[PDB]
Amino acid sequence: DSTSFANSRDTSFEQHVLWHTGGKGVDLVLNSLAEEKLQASVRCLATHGRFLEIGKFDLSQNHPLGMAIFLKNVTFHGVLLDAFFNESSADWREVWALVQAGIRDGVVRPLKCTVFHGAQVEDAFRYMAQGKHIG
Amino acid sequence: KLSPDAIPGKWTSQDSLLGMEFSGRDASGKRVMGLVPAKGLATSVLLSPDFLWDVPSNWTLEEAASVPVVYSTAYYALVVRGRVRPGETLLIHSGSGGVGQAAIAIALSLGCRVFTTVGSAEKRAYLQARFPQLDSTSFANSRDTSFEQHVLWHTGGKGVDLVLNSLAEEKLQASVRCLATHGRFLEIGKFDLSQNHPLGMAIFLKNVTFHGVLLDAFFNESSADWREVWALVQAGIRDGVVRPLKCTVFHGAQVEDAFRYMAQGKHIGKVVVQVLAEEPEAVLKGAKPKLMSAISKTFCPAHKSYIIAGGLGGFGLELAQWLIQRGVQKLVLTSRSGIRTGYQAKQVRRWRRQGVQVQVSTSNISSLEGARGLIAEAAQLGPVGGVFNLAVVLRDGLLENQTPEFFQDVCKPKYSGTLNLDRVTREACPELDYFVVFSSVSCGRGNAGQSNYGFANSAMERICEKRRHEGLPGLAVQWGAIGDVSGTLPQRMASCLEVLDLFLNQPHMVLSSFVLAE
Amino acid sequence: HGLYLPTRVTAIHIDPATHRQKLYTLQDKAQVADVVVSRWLRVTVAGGVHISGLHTESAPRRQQEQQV
Ligand SMILES: NC(=O)C1=CN([C@@H]2O[C@H](COP(=O)(O)OP(=O)(O)OC[C@H]3O[C@@H](n4cnc5c(N)ncnc54)[C@H](OP(=O)(O)O)[C@@H]3O)[C@@H](O)[C@H]2O)C=CC1
Ligand SMILES: NC(=O)C1=CN([C@@H]2O[C@H](COP(=O)(O)OP(=O)(O)OC[C@H]3O[C@@H](n4cnc5c(N)ncnc54)[C@H](OP(=O)(O)O)[C@@H]3O)[C@@H](O)[C@H]2O)C=CC1
Repeated sequence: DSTSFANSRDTSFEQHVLWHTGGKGVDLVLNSLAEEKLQASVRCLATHGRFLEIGKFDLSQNHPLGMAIFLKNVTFHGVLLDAFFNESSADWREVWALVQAGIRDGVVRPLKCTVFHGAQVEDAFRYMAQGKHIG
Repeated sequence: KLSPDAIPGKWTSQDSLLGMEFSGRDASGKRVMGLVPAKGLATSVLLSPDFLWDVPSNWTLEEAASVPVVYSTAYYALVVRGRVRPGETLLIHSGSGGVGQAAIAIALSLGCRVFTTVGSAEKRAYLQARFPQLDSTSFANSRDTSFEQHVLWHTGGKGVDLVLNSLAEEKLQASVRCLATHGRFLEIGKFDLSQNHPLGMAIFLKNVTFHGVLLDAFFNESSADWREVWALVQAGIRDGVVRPLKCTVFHGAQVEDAFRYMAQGKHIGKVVVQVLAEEPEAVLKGAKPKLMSAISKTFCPAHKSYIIAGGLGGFGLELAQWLIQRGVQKLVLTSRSGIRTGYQAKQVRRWRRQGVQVQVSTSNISSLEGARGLIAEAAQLGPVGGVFNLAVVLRDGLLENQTPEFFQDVCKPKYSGTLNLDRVTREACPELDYFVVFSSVSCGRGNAGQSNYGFANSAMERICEKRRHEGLPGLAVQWGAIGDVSGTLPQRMASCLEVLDLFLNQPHMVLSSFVLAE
Repeated sequence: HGLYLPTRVTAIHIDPATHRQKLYTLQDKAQVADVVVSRWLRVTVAGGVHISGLHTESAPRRQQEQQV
């Protein structure tokens, strides 16, 4: 819907979500943003919320996180898919089954693709670096 | 050390928040153990059946009092939140305590290797006795960060998979360092969380979930998720995993001793208070609990109706608010002009939102027909339970300035009003139990320039005295100066309400209360 | 119920220029600034001041009970 959108480059999405959720918050957060944005996202959480973090910058720098979020029932997660390649294959087969079930059901859709030939790998890297790509 | 308002749910006046679990007969005579958000220390607890288990015939009611809180929180923390599976490794702080013991019982059933922290050596011996599966290498010290080295060395530097933490400050940081990849942290202590102590996010590079376990939420919300924990506890009870803790029983009259014993911190297991003894019969279907003496404080039935004359006045609104907090759910307030200020409108709207059936009447108690109409309105809301006459009209001035009209004006709402109220109540109010009229020290001690006010106030007292002598209720409270809303300093509102609570339960007819200057 | 005192504030912004702009003189000589409190967004805004994330904790009464 038209009310399902906010701005990612500014921290104004907190007011959008809090207003449109009735002031409660959001149950699930899938965040990949920087420090100030990451802090703003936490304040969007609701009781029994779950913060799924897939970024690295704040984790790498060991930035502080206030523990008052916990008093609201909350579940902060650290989601790194790279762990599967190193160990925990039995845990990986569950994700594999989920992906296959999605493929056969129809939930999984391929994304829009921009194709660069093998001889033009440098151009592909530059295009991705620019940041204007969708998909 | 803890503010009563911290407990979730809008409890009123911060009264009776003590107690969370009990174990006793059901209304039908069945032994049951329960879990109440508050007000568990009492001779009767009102609860929903969802929060009630059954006490198996093997158990004694004494043992049952130890199970609910600790085992429910342990199950919710481990199985539901930490998703424990067989074979994992756990570091369970404060093993001697109830939650630690329940967590050990749950873990050892699944076969996990359990690390526990105990403050002393007697607790170590006790735990070694209760759970033989624990080895000598599974015990650390909870009064220092030495447990971190223990866990790290004996786990080969890998760490632990779960951490049911209750410690604080530097201990909490040490607990996190024990976590292994994919390990989960279960925070049940509420000190650092209240203080917003920082937590470095670098621990999350290792796949880790930092849970905050607060069971107080279930008692007041998240009813659907409760059935999971209820089923888990029931399954444990029937399978035998749940084993009651050792209880130190204190009698009812010695509750202060129980609190002191808990405070000293030397207890191992659970401290319970024996309100009543257990009878041999399986289903006693008893009528009532044995009576006991308790301080008398005022409460009102939900189905009765009360009339506060002059209820929109400064004291009337506070008196109504006090009445609402004591269980009044239908009120009638009287005023010649009606709601005409913001404060009155705010209070009435809040009361209506809370569910109180407030109603503002213009009926004037000065005229007998008006009094009958007022009582009829109260009846429409329900049986009349109490009548409070707080109306006042003031015309001060020395006798040389006074005049008959001023005397009539001052006396009408207090003298005539009380006469009409007495008549109509004696006529058509059989369920009435309170009838209070507010007087002033000017009546008793005297004050210049208030002759008519004193005459009116003294006249109310006579009606109340007659009412009591004939068996009907009556009480006149001679107040001094009300502050928030002679030689006597003004009296705050809270003190006035406490005194009024005392006065309502005395056997006398006229009472007074005032604060002496200097 | 009971008195709550501030314990934490997440962010406070002050802008004296906007503050002077927002003040409007009343029909009397006194000046005034309108204030809006939005509990949903946890923001208090008045003039050139903007408070967010105010946390208040109940402070136990002094129980001096100077009135007996
Ligand atoms: N999140 C939630 O809703 C819940 C939180 N909790 C918390 O986890 C803990 C376990 O609960 P509970 O069963 O009531 O714990 P207990 O009060 O039974 O045990 C507390 C532990 O603290 C240590 N201790 C020793 N002496 C004292 C003392 N004088 N004062 C304080 N602590 C002392 C002991 O561990 P040691 O032997 O190592 O010294 C003892 O086992 C509590 O701190 C509780 O608040 C648990 C249940 C519910
Ligand atoms: N507060 C004090 O300092 C003390 C007061 N008292 C008594 O204790 C009570 C405290 O109330 P208080 O704060 O003084 O109240 P107020 O003096 O502020 O107002 C009295 C109330 O009665 C109403 N009232 C006034 N005249 C009439 C009338 N003719 N018929 C019906 N209702 C009327 C008023 O509303 P409206 O005017 O619109 O009708 C108002 O709701 C009163 O009974 C007072 O006389 C005595 C000792 C101490």
